[PDB]
Amino acid sequence: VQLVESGGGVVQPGRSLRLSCAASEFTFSSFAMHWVRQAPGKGLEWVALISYDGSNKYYADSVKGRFTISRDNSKNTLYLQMNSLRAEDTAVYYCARVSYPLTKYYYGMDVWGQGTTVTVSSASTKGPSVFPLAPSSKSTSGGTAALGCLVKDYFPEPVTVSWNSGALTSGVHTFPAVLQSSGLYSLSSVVTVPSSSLGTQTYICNVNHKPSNTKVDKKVEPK
Amino acid sequence: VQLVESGGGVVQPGRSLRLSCAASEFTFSSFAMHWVRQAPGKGLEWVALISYDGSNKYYADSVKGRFTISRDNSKNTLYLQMNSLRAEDTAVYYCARVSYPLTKYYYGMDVWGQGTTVTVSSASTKGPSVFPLAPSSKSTSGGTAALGCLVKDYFPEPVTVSWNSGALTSGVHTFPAVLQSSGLYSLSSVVTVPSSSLGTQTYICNVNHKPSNTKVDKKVEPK
Amino acid sequence: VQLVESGGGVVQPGRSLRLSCAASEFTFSSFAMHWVRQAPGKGLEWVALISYDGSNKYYADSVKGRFTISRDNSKNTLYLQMNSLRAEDTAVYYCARVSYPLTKYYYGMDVWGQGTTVTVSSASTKGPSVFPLAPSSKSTSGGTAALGCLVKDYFPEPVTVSWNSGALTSGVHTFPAVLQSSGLYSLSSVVTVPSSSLGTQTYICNVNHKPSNTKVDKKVEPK
Amino acid sequence: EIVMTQSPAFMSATPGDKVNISCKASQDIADDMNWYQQKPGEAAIFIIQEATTLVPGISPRFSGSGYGTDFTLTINNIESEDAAYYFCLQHDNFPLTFGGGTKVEIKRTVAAPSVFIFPPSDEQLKSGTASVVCLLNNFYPREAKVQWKVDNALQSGNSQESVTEQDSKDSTYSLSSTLTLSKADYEKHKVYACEVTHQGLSSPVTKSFNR
Amino acid sequence: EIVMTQSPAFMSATPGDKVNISCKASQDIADDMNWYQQKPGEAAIFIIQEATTLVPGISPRFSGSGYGTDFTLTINNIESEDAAYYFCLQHDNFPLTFGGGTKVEIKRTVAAPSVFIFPPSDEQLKSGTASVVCLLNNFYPREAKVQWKVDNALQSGNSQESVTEQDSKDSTYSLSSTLTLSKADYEKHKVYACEVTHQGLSSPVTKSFNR
Amino acid sequence: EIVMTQSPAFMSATPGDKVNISCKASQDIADDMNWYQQKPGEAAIFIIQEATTLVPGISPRFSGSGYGTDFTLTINNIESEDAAYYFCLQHDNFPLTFGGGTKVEIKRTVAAPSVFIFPPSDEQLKSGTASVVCLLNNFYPREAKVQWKVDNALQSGNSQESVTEQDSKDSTYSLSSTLTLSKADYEKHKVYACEVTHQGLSSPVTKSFNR
Amino acid sequence: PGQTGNIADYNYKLPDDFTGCVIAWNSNKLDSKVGGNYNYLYRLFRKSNLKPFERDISTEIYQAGNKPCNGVAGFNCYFPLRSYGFRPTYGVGHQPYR
Repeated sequence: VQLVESGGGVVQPGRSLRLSCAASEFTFSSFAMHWVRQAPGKGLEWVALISYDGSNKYYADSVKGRFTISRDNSKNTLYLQMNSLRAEDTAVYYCARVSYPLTKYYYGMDVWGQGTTVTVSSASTKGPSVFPLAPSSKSTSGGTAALGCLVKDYFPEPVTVSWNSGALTSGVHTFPAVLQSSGLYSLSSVVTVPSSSLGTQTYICNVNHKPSNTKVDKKVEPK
Repeated sequence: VQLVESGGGVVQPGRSLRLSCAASEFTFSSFAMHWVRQAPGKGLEWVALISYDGSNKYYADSVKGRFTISRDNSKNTLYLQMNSLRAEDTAVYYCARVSYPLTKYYYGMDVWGQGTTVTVSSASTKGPSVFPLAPSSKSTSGGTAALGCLVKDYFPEPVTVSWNSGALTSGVHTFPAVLQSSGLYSLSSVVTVPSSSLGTQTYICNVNHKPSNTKVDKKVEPK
Repeated sequence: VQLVESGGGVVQPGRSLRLSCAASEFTFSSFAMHWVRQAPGKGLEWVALISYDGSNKYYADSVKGRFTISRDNSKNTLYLQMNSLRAEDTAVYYCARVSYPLTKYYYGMDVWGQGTTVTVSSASTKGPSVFPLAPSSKSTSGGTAALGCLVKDYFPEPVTVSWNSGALTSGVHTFPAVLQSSGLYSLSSVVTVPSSSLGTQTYICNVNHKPSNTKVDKKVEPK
Repeated sequence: EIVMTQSPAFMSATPGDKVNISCKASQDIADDMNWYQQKPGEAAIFIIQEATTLVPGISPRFSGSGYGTDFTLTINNIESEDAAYYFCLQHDNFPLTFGGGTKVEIKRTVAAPSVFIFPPSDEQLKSGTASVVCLLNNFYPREAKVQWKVDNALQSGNSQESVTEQDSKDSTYSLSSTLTLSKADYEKHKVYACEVTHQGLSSPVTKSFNR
Repeated sequence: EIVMTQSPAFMSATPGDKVNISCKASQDIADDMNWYQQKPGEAAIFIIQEATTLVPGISPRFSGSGYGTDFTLTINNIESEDAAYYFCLQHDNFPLTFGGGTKVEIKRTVAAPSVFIFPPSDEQLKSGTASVVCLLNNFYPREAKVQWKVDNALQSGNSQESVTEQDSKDSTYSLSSTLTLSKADYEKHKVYACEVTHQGLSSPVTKSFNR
Repeated sequence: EIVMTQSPAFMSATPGDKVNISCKASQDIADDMNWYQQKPGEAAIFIIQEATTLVPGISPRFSGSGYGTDFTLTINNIESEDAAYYFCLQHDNFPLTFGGGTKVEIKRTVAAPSVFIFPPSDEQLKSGTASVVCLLNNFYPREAKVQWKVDNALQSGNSQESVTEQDSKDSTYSLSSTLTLSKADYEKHKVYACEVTHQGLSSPVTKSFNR
Repeated sequence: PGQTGNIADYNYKLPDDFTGCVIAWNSNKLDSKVGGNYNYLYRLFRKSNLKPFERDISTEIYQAGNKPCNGVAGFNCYFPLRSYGFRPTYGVGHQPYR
C-alpha cells in the first residue's frame, strides 16, 4: 500500500496547474479519496473529497469554484486541477484514502502520502553563489576548527550541499534555508574538523542546483 | 463611482488566465456589465455581457467556448476566465457598466475603466542594457546640447526612465518603445542641456525595471 | 478537390485544443467525414465519423467521452474538439472524405489530407544553439572535404537549415532530429565541399526557428 | 452584424471654427447610438446619449444630430483640451459594434526642426554591435522624411523610427531614427549620414559622421 | 464548522513519565475523532480510531479516552523514538477540521554552547557586500539570545537567525546568526560583535572582530 | 474488432520484377477492403476499391485479388516511383481497422561508405560540454554498425544514431553517430575513435582522434 | 415495419401499419451462376426517403463537383445503381434470395 504525489512546482499568480496522485497494491476503484493541504507555519486544512464512483464531489468554501477533483480508475490515478492560483495557495498538498471500502458515509482517512509543494510567486530562476568561509585563528578550540561555505541567491528552493563528494558526513550541519528581504533564499553549511588536520587534507563544497543545472565546487581557503 | 481592472500580464499560448473587475460607491448587484477589448492598432471590439442576476450571459462569436464571465455580488467583483489563449488575444481589456439599473433590455454603457494589458507570447524575461549617448561637437546648437541613454533589449515592456532622481524633467523626451526583429523592445530617452553646463553638473539615467528587479544607473559620459 | 486542416501544436497534458478541416471544390454538405490519426512509429488508427447532416456520430473506445466532432456546412468546415489530453494523444491527424454522397451506410474513404501534428508535453520553448563542425586534415578525401553545423537544443520541431541562403544545395544532407535524454531535439546538417574550394569560398548556416523567433547564422571556421 | 463607419480618421483643428464627425450605419437603427470621448491614459467619458440628448455635466459646445443611418457630432469653439479620441457606438442588436476612430489635433504655425546626431558608444563596439542615431526636435507638421546614406548609397533596412505624441504645452514634436548593424559591417564603411526633408525647412538637411 | 483546540502546542518529555495531550471541540461529536502521528520527512501514521480503539500494529503504550467534547491522548513510558507531530481530526460533519499541533522533544541535561565568529571573504568585498556570521553549537535548551553590537550600539536590522532541528544522536542543537551590510557602510565602522546569552553559561559571552 | 495483418513489413524491389503483398483478416469480410498508397510528404492515394476494381487514373500495372479472408496486392514491372507506403483498410463493421504497412525500396549494387570524423568546437568546451561525431556517406545497404572506443574500451551509453532516408537520385544513404559527454570526462580521456563494420568493406574501418 | 438500411430507405418500403405477410426463401442454385449474375441491381444513394409503398424508378448521374459532366460517370459524378455479383461459391448472407 503506497500513495505517491507529483506534479507540484512553482507557478505565477493567475495561472493553472494539475497534481496527480498514484495508488498501488490495493483496489483503487473501491475507495474514496481526500485532498488536504498544510500552509507553512499553520495547521492542516481539508480541501476536497471524491467518492469511489466519482458521482459525489465535496469542496471547501475557500477553494470553491476554482479547483476540480477527478479520478481515473483504469489508470488508478487521482487528479486535482487548480485555476487562478493566488498567494494563499502556497502549501504542501496531501493525498489520503478513506478507511472503509464501498462506503459513502464515513469520511475517515487512514493512509497518507509524503506530498508535494506548490509555490505561487513571480520571481526568476537564479543560480547559487558559493563563498568559502575561511577559518580564523579564533576558530580553533580544543584542537578542532570550523569551516564552511555560504550559499546565496538560488530562488528555487532545492539545493543539495555535500562535502568531499559525500565522504565527509561527520560533524556537518546544514541549516534550513532562510528567506531574504529581496525574496532570494540563503543558507549555510558548516563542518568542524580537527585543528591539526588543517593544511594537510582537502575539503570542498559540492553544491548542485537542479532547477538551474548549476554545478559549482569551492575549496576552503586557509588564511 | 469607480471601476478598477487587474490580473493582466504575459502568458504563453494555450494557457489560461483570469481577470477581475472591482466596482465601488454604487450598488453592484443591480447593474449589468460589459467586457470589451481593443487590439493594438485596431478599433474596439465587444466581447461579453452579463446581467445583474447572472442568468443571462452573451458572448461574441470569436470568443465562444473559451471565455467564461461570472460575478460575485457579495464581494462586488466581476470575473473573466480565458482558456486556450491564442495569438489574436493580445489587446487591452475594459470593464464597463450598463446605464440603467434593474433592466434586461437596454445594453447601453456609460462608465468605463482604466483597463489591463494581456500579452500572448512565449519569450523569456530579460533585463535592460543601458548605453549612454555621448555628446559631441555636432550635438551643440545655440549654447545647448543634447545627451541621453539608450535602453535596449528587454521582453517585459513597462520600463520607467527618469533623470537625476526625477529632478531634471525639463527638455527630456521619452520615445515609445518599438519592437525589433528579434522580438524584444527597445526605446530611447534624450534630454537637452545648455552647452555651458557640460562637464560641470551631473546627469544620470535612473532606469527602473519591475519584473526582473533591475537596478542599473548610468552617468552621461562626455568625450 | 482539396482538404486542408490546421490548428495543431504543442499543448500541456490535461488541456484542450480544436482542429479544423477545410473542404473546397466539392459539395461539402452531401458527404460524410472521417477523423483518423497515426502515432509515431505505429500504424494508423480510426478516430471518429460524422454523417452528412450531423445526426449520426461514431467514436472509438479509446477517445470516447473526450473528443467531440462537429461540422459547419455553410462555412465548409469540420471541427474536432479535444479535452483532457494525455500522453497517448501525440500523433498526426488526418481528415478524410467518404467515397459516395448522400449515403448513411457506406464508410469507404478516397480523399485524404496532408495532416497536422499534435504534441502533448510540458516543456518550455527554447532557441537553437548552432555550432560549426570545423574541417580537419582527416576530413579531406579525394579532393573533397566535409563541413557542417550542429544544432544543440530546442523543443519545437520546425527548424529550417540552409546554406548560403539556399544557393548551395549540392551534397547537403539534413539528418532527422533525434530526441535527447533531457528532452530537447537535435539534428545535424553536413555538406561536402572540394578541398581546394574550401579555403577560397564562404559558407554560412541559415537557421530560422519560427516558434521562438530565432535568427542565428554561423560561418564555417577552418582550423 | 452592423458595420459602423466613422469619418474622418484624422484631422487638424484650428483654435477656432467648428468640426463635424460623421458616423454611418449599414442598416436602420433609429436613435440607438452613443458618442464617447477618451483622452490618452484616462477612462472614456460618456458624452452623448441617443444621438440627440446632451449628457448633464458636459459643456454645451458639443452637439449631436441625425436619425436613420447618418449621424453627425459637432464641436464648436474648439479649445486646446478638446484633443482626444472620439468614437460612436451602436447598441441596437447583438453583437454590439463600435465605430472606427478619430483623433483631433490643435493646429499652429510651422516650426523648423533641429537635427542632432549620436554615434555608437564603446560598449556596443566591445559587445559586437553598432548603433547610430539621429533625432529631430521642435517641428509642428509630422511630414518629416529621414533617409540613411552610407557611401552615397541609400539603405532601407535595419533602420527604425520612433515619434512622440503631440506636446501639451506648445504643440511640438520629436522623432528619432536608429540604424543598427554588426561591428564587422560597421568597421568596413567609414561615412554615415541621415538626410531629412521637412516643409518647414527651405532645403533638406544632411547630418553626417566619419570615423 | 467545529473549531478544535489542541493543547499544549509544545512540550518537553523526560524519558519515563506519562504525557497527556488534550483535544477539545466546540460542539458535541461523540466518538468521531482520530489521532495521527507524523514524523518529519515521512507520511503520517494511523494511531487511534474513534478515540478508544487502538489501531493494530501500534505499541500498546499509546492510549486514548474521552466522549463528548474533551478527549485525551496518553503516552506512557516514552522512548527516544516518540518525538513526532501529533494531531487530532474530527470527521463528523463537513467541513472536516483538524486540530492544532504538538511537538514532543526529549529532555536531557543543559550543555554550554560553543561560539565561533566568521568574517566575510574578499569575494563579498569585491562584490560590494559584507556578511559577518557567528554560530553556536552543542546546547540543549533553545533559549539562547544573540545580539549584534557595533561601536557599543545595538543593531536591530539586517540580522537573520537560523536554528537546526533536534539532533537524533545526543539531542543537541546548532544556531547561526548572519549580519549583512554594504561595503560602503562596512568600511565606516571598525569593530563588530555578537553577544550571546544562554542559561547554560555563568556569564554572557561576547565575540568580537576588528579589521 | 477485426485484426488485419499485413506482410511483409519491409521489402526490397528489384526493378522489372513483381511484388505480392498479403493482407489477412481474423474474421470473414467479403470484398470490403481498399488498398491505399501514400508517398512521404503528401496525401494518400485511393488505389484499389473492393479488392478487385482498379480506380480510374491509376496505372494498369497494379492489380488485386482475393475473397473472404486473404487478399493480395500485385505490382508488375517495378519502376523507381513505385517506392511508397501501402496499406489495406477494411470498412465492413465498426470500428474500422487498418493494416500494418509495407515500405518498398528499389535495389541496386553495393557501395562502399566514406567515413569522416569531427571533434567538438571551442564553444562546447567553454560551455562545459563535449560532442564528437562521425558520419558515413554513400552506401546502399543500411546494415552498417558503428561502435565507440575510448582508451580501447567500448561505450554503450550517451550515443545517438541518425540515418537519412532513401535517395531518389542514385539510391544511396548517409548516417551519423554522436557522443555527448561532460567537459571533465572529455578532458580526462585523450583518445577517441569510432569503428564501422559494413558488408561492402573487406575490413572494418576505425577513425580515431587524439587531442 | 419501422426499419432502416439500404433497402428500407432507398428501395421498397413498408408502412408502419402493415397488414400482411412476408415470404422469403433461398434460391442459390437458381440465380447464382458462374462469373456472377449481373442482372440484379439496387439503388446505392438517394436525396431523401421513399414514401410508403412508393418507388423511385429512374436514374440520373448526380453531379457532386463543380464541372457539368456530360452524362458520363467519372470522378465527382456518380451513377446510382450498383449490381449484385451473385456467384455460387459465396457464403450464406451474400447468396440470392427471393
